[PDB]
Amino acid sequence: IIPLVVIGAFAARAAIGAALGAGIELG
Amino acid sequence: SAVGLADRVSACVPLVGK
Amino acid sequence: PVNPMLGSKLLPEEVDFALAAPDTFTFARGYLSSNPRIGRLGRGWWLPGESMHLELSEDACVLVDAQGRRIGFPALAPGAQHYSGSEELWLRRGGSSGGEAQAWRGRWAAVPAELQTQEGSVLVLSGHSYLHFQRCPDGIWRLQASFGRAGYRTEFRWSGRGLLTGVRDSAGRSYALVYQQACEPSEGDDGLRLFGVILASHDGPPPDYIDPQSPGLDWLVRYQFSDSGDLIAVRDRLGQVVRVFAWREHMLVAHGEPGGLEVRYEWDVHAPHGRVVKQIEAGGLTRTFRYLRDATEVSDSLGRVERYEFAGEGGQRRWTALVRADGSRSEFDYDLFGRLVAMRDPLGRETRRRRDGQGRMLEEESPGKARYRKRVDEETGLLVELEDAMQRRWTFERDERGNATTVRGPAGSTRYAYEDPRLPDRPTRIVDPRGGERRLEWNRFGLLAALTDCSGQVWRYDYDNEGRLVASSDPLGQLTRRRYDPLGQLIGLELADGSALSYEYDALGRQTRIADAEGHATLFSWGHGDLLARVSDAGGGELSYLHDEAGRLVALTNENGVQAQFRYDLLDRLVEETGFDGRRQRYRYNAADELIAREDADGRETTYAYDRDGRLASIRVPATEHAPALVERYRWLADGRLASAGGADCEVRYTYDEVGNLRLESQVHADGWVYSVEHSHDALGVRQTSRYGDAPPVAWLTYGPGHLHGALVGAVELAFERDALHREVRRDARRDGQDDALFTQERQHAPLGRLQRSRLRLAGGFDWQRGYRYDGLGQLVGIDDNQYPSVRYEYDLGGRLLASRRAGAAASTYRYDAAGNRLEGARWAGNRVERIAGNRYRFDALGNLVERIGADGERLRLAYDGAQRLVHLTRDYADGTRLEARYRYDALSRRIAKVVLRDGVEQQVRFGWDGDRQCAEAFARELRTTVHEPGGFVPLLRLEQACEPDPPELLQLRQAFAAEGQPLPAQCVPALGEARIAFFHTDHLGTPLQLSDERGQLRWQGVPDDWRAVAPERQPGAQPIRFQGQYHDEESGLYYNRYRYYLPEAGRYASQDPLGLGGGPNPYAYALNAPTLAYDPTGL
Repeated sequence: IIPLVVIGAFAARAAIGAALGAGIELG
Repeated sequence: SAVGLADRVSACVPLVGK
Repeated sequence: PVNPMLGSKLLPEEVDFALAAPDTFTFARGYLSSNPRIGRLGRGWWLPGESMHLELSEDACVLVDAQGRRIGFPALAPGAQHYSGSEELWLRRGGSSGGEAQAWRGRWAAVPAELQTQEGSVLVLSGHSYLHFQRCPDGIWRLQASFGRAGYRTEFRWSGRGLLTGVRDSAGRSYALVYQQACEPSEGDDGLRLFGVILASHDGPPPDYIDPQSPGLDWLVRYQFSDSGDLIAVRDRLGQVVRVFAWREHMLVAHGEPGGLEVRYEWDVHAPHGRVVKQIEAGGLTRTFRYLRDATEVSDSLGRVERYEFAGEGGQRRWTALVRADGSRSEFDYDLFGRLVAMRDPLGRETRRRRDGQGRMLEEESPGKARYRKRVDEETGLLVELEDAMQRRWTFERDERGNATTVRGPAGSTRYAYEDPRLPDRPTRIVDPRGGERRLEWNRFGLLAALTDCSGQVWRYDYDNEGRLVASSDPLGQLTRRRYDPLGQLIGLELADGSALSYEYDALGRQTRIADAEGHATLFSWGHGDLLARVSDAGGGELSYLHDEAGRLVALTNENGVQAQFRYDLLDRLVEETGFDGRRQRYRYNAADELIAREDADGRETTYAYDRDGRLASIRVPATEHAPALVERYRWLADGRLASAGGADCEVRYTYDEVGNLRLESQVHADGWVYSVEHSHDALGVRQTSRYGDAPPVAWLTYGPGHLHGALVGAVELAFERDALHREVRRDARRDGQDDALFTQERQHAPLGRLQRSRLRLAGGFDWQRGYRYDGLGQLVGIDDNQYPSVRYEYDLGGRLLASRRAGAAASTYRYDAAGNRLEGARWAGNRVERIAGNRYRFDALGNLVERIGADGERLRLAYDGAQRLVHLTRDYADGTRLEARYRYDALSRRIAKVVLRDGVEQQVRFGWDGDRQCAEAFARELRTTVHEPGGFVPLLRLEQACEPDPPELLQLRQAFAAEGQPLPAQCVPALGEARIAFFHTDHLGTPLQLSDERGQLRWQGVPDDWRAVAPERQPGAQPIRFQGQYHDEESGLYYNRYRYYLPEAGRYASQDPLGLGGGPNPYAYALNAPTLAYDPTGL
């Protein structure tokens, strides 16, 4: 997709796997 | 077959709605 | 939900609380209307302790299920066993029939020895959990403990009147249950109801007496009851009500939550045998149920009617067929035990399940005849042998407790050790097939406390009293802390670099805000349930979502206020999609919900075909004005791996080894040119050697789980040094015959893996020191460089690059609209930027760029096929000079050739590929091989070989070996010259900025640029790699990504994203409009 190597706002595993809103809309 | 046969089928499936 | 076969209302188990433990004690409650037993939550509810009931008589044994289903067995003599094939339940009573007592073996070895000789004890084995029922002095069998095969016991404590007063889970916590008189006693009901559960203590014995009215208690859950004893409210760990129920004669007629969900029910008769006749959902669908002799028709508020068909009576009734809203009919077949053995989709494809023995299943057969055998031990009932569709077998060896000590797969054997006395099922030592050994440590909650990898680096984890992760330590000692509210929701995430995230939730537990320490946050608005309604980012942009009664997204509004429409058929399948620019696509499906046709905005229809397993088999791309109709055929292996991808111009064949690793990938072009990439793998499926066509083989030196520490190409050896996090910190290159290293590249990393400093020292004297600066968001806000001018970056609140200020130069300011479209110098509705950088852009009906006119008069025409792939372009310069280029692609949309016609002279360049990475550029008299770093698109080194066209007999030999899927022998290689090796020296993003030869000198140097990735140069063919995965086309000036073409002068792609809305709201945006932070390697 669009990997953000430096930015950890959304590409970081901790920052994206801990978001319930973004982790529940996937399916 | 006759051993451990319930008198009613489980309601797990199918399910409709919420 | 409502079970149309029976007409009853079922509420599946809802976990009120589940504190972490080796065997977590989940306090799950469920409701079934047909259940007539009046429990501690009213009629129809089941709770822990009162879920499963056991009755033993002199003539029969009855095991009442959680749902109240009476499973009948013959008389259970002491020591006897009973198996329920239909229910997969094992019952064994303790004691002996009179003979010599023997220790229980097989599936009964996990029970304690004292329980085996107790005549008044019965063990129930439901799956992997053992239930201990003990007969009490009043003659009622009630659950005493629920232990697994590892011995984690969940004691249940009963008192007088048969009340479950206390529960002690496997982690030592003590739970106290409080009962109060809620209604007057009647027949079959004493009136006592469970008014809540108290976490009495976390360790040690529970207090002897607990006063329910005493303040300061820890109420994990609380319940409210009406005057009739029906459960009307459920309260969370706090005082907040989270569930509300309404009852008519002890029948659930309305359930929901405060806000969010509200469902009402209507019954033909208010009794346990009554059936739901109408299910009204607030803001959703109202369903009406009509019950026939052997079918149930479920009408809908949208007019859809679904028919559920069933056969049999009593407990043997099974759901046999399903006729959907459009008449599609799915059928199910059952064996004599009621287990599912066949399943036919609406197209007629049948999935079989052959069962044998007491394991209930041994083989499943796909419609494409793909068998997944699964052998289970006859005595212990545990998995022993597993075989997939390619006849690859996994063999499990187990110890006395059923723990898989060794797992023997197609690639070596993995060995497990269980050396923790407290937790005999947690592995404390894992040895991979390659031989690397990992060590694990566990705490009293059964959670991972320390992980030591193969290299000896230790990851540590910390938990609170309730088993929630609150601190993580990496091998470098960087802490990642977490904060939780009493409800257990994550409200704070402090990262290793000091950046802290804070989360907010509504009453329903849905996430509503994600904020940083800076202050700017993203807001979430929700509609009904988990249906997102609005997302507002830090920059003020909003994505509004509109849903219909069926919960289907019918409109999407982007930041510019432009709507994208969606339409659906009776099966909730997208049949029409209008984009933000008016591009309308229509879809067609067969009976099995498979996309078989897709009409696009220009009226051209693409038809799809599938094999028996549902995988894509062929795509019939329609003919366009500049390309003929083409058929792309795909063939798959039984396990789902791609075997071939045929097209009109290329035939890609994939060959796999006995393990499934991609061993050979051969690409045979239509004109006979063959390019093959061969790999060798270790026991972990990590590439060890790679041969890219006729280039010299590349040997990868890896340790542990594939961490690269060396590379060998020809006479050149690369060496990598890594830190405790296995991040590269030093890189060397040495050539045989030279004492000194060709270059040394040292790197320093920020706590979150961000590159902080880098220093490159070539042997020729080129010194490149680069220092990186980041802000609180992790955005690169500055680069200190001694070879190139230092640059300072500015970003808006939305994360887009606003300006870049090189030292001693004018700033390059960029302006965007709401949606993220660059504005030269209001908005671009439809996301089609028709004027930027002094150029006029013209798009076709499908959004592809078909015309670019510059200020000087330069004209660039683009032509596409029916797959939206650029197949022909014409470029006219201001000097009245023309240029024509044609491109060829394989079935995977990878550009395999480039034919550029200029002044009547035709030059052809062929490209070889290694998966998604382009690794060859076959010119007329030169083969240029690019080797990328493993597992990424960062170029590592380049190989150049002088070559000549292959003789006709050699081409036939190459095609022969390609057909059989075997690599060409090294003795038949052509007369290629000695390979010249050059090394890529990339920046933080993997964009090559320098190119060094075998003597440490510089061959190519590129000045960094914001959107072009490199300042324009006279000869872009000397080094065509820009960004990651982009190839600079010299003839047109476009950057070829994997799937699309990128406009360097516009900072956007020339065509819409093939993924559509899946890629993002803007189909043309590149790298989130932050080319200094992100990249698109596959162009998606």
